[PDB]
Amino acid sequence: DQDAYVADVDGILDVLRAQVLERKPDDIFQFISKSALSLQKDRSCDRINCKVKDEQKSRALTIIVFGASGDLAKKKTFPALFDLYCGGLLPPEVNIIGYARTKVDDVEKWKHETLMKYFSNLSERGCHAEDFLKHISYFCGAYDSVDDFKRLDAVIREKENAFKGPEKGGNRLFYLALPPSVFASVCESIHKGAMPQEVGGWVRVIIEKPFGRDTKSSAELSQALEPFFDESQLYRIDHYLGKEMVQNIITTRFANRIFSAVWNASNIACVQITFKETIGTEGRGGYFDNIGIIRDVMQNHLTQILALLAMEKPRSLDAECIRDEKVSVLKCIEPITKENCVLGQYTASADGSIPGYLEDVTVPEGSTCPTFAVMRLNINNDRWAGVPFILKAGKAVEQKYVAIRIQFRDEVHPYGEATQRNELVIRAQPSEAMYVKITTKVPGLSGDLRQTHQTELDLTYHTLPDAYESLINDALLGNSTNFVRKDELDVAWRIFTPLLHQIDSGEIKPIPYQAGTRGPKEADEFIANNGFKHQ
Amino acid sequence: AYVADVDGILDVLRAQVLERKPDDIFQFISKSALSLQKDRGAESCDRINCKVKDEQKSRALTIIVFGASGDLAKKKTFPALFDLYCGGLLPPEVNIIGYARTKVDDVEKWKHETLMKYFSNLSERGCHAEDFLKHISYFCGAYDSVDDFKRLDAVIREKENAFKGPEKGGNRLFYLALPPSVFASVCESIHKGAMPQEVGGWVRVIIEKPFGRDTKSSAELSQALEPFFDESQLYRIDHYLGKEMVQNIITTRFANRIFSAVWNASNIACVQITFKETIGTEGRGGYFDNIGIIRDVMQNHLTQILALLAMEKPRSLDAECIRDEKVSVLKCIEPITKENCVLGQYTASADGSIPGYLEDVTVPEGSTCPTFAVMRLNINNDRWAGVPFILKAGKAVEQKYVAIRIQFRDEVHPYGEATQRNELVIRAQPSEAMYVKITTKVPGLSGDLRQTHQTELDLTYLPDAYESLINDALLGNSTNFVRKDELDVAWRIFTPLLHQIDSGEIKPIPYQAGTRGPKEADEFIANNGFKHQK
Ligand SMILES: NC(=O)C1=CN([C@@H]2O[C@H](COP(=O)(O)OP(=O)(O)OC[C@H]3O[C@@H](n4cnc5c(N)ncnc54)[C@H](OP(=O)(O)O)[C@@H]3O)[C@@H](O)[C@H]2O)C=CC1
Ligand SMILES: O=P(O)(O)OC[C@H]1O[C@@H](O)[C@H](O)[C@@H](O)[C@@H]1O
Repeated sequence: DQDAYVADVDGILDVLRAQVLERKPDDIFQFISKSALSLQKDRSCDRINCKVKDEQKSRALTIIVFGASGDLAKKKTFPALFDLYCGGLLPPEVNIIGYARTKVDDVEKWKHETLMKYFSNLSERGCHAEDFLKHISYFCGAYDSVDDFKRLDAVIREKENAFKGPEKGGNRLFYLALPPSVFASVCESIHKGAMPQEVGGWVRVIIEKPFGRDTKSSAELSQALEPFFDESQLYRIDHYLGKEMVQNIITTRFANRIFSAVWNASNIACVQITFKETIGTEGRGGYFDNIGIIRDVMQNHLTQILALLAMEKPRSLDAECIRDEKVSVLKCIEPITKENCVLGQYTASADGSIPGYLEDVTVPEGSTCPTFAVMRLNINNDRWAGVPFILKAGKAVEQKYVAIRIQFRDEVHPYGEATQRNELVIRAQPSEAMYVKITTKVPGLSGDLRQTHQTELDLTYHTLPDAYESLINDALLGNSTNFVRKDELDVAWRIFTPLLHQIDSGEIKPIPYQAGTRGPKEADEFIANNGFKHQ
Repeated sequence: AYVADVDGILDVLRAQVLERKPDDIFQFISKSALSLQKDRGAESCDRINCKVKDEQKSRALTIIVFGASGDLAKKKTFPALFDLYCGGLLPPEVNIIGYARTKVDDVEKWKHETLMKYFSNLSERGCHAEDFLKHISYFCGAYDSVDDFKRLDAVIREKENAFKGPEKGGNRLFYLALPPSVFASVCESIHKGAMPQEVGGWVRVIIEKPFGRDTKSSAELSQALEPFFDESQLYRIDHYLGKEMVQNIITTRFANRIFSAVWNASNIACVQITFKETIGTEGRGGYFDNIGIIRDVMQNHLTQILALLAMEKPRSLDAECIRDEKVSVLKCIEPITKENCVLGQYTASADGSIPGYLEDVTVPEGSTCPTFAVMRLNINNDRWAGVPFILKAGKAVEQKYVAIRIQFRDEVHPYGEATQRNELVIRAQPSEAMYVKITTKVPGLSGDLRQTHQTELDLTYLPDAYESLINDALLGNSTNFVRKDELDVAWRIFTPLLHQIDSGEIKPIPYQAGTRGPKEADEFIANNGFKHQK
């Protein structure tokens, strides 16, 4: 026959084909030619050794991703899982199963084209993807069928008992890449049929960002999940808590005495946390019309950043005392009122390239949901009294940008106008950076030592995986330091719910602004009145 | 032979990598390379940059450099004046004349080979070198002859009378590039014969160190010059006060609340001011033997840096406000004791390349003179109580650099052994640099959270400092000149220790050249609040 050689030839054609779809229009005639030509010298080769702890290899692990046909598992969950295999963090005998109600004609065509198509670029690393796909299986069934979960458990129990390790049984990790409405039925089916083998093994369930839309809707949803799983088993991922630069916030603050001495109201004059984004709704205005920018990236993302910035020192580095301070600081904030808020809704841009938010057909006529929102929070405690906290977010803005911008009070004496406010910036995207801006005397001889200029002490990028998989590694370790807790969720909703009821009741209206600008100019007038000085 | 030039440029890149920023070396070599191109742009000697104030040109100006044939005026003073002319800072009609006892033949030949030979190595680029020499002149005479000053006054009066401006009279700046013992006679000759013309002008007198060798001998010297000139007219230069990084110490502290909030004993755990030099005495041992390193670079240079670091905030940037705070902070310092000192004296290197300090022919055998000295100072005020202040200076050591190294108190509880002390480093030589060291999470592993690594926040942004001090004296900005009350109080801090080392109560510890110093000195640094480690 022609043994073994077939696997190498098939391992080429699937690699280009995923790039052909991502390359998209136009004609693919040249795309096949030079990409394989680039691989000739790209062709590692040593199998990556397991960096995983010896304790994790003691007994079997199973990873079940519900909604494998869903948009999140395709573009994010599974591609993140492949990234962990390249790092060796997965045990060698790991078993992955994709669960979805959709019928699948043939799994082998499906994994080669529906899942690997979103994989991270594989010109230097594509050969390892073929070995990775052997671990993946697929399981068709309903999310509410206790019978199918009794059928799925029989499949997991075989590989759990086939494991080659001193310990027996199996740990299980479920990833609910599902709409929130489906979450309750799945955990019921897991509790009635998918619980770990009695001989041993733990269970943990990851759930996705949407937790209702107000303080009451989120509270009952967690109440629905209480009977089936406790807080230690639930892992409410936030997209940003796994980010490198924001995990540094707990270290940049407390590990350094210089920052801790000035992290108080006596020195800090203003704090702002912006989430700027140049994209519009991208034709999915109805998917965003029911949300709004406040609950999309402000109640969840910027609030988690504000919690890490304003939290009191944890008693230890244990995950819960860190999260305990994250909740205690959020309880000092009185709920936002409409006087402290400014909304915006992007219109057709002067370029003519971006249709206005109302120009999209999916958006209901007369919509007042905000595409832009700047607001001030007020922390009532001895550390942060009187200090503005300006949260800002918006789509279709002048530039893609998310960063912190603390601004310390300047001491006008002696220098007066020769000096200005110090500020510490912590940027996460487009690129990670941190720097402190200060005034220093100019090198030229000048005179009176008054010829000064602003100067920054840039961190010099002292030294990969996206936060979606970095949190996946934390759930595999059981750390849970970077996952939202339910008490942390209820207080974050309480800050915004009274304001969210007012915008839903029409008491305030968005301010129009055409796309590609900074936003409504009233928002800049609002930021100027809340402690933001600038050069 | 055509290929030889290329090899040298790459070697200077090697030194910067080990010196600082020893992380992600790939990108570091790139940015350091482009900066070297601007180190000399080979700018054409076309226009002259006349940035000097027009009001400085309003009246005739004259500069008198006594000892013009002397070693200091030959290699530094006159070359510095040429750089100020290349910078355009001198008035177009400026007159400078040299004073020395020796008679000279063919004076135009003398400056062309004895003085221009030591001009800055920009002379290949300095097209107007001989044009600058036309302002120079020579004068032979005694330093104590009031008659020679009365004829020197007639020469200056002629050049002052040739000035072409509405203002009358002439301004006069005397540079005493002379041993200090001559200073009492020169100022007496200036007073009785060389004072500025009555119609207008001003007089200013630059004097060089040593400013005595003890508190009383310094007070005798200042009182000897007291009748002839006031403090506003006297300018006691210190070589370091003109350097950019130390002038920035006042700006780094009080212009920024961040440093201002932590510049106190609540946050500062230790302070170190180090002066290291690979160079040995190198055959000139006799002149250093009666001085010693304590009064060579510590009582003057390092003490001036310590005053700028610990001084209370001036009420204003006026020059007198800064010196006033410099004296009050020094008054809180109790004089150094013999227990707070460890002396050293370098010997022949293990390779034998640099001869030992006693191998030099000039040094008397058995000398107790120190080539090395580490000391602790104790400031006693609400801001600096209990914080060690470690001064250090030494010749023929492992490395040539001078830097400040603050160490902030470690925050133990949040991370335990995962973190360490913060540091703020301010180096001036070999190259200017400032950076603050901090602990940050190391990117990579999602868990642990105790995994951290030290990192620096480097600052990111030619008239040499000797020229800047002369320009400060011409402009009347006395901010960078030690005052009389500032000087004698600095002597009182050191003299009781200086009387002990002269009396032999402590003697230098031998140490081989090219090492950090005596091993006893390092444990003394560890025993007085220093604790930086990997
Ligand atoms: N995806 C993205 O780009 C982003 C995601 N998010 C948020 O993360 C969350 C991820 O949700 P996501 O998976 O992307 O949304 P999807 O709507 O794409 O997923 C729906 C999945 O659940 C199944 N499902 C639900 N109800 C039914 C039903 N009656 N009948 C059959 N199938 C049903 C679907 O079919 P089947 O069961 O057959 O598989 C499908 O697989 C979202 O809430 C989103 O707000 C945030 C930022 C970006
Ligand atoms: O919120 P966004 O637009 O998805 O950006 C998230 C990503 O932004 C990138 O800059 C980071 O490298 C990733 O760690 C991060 O996941």
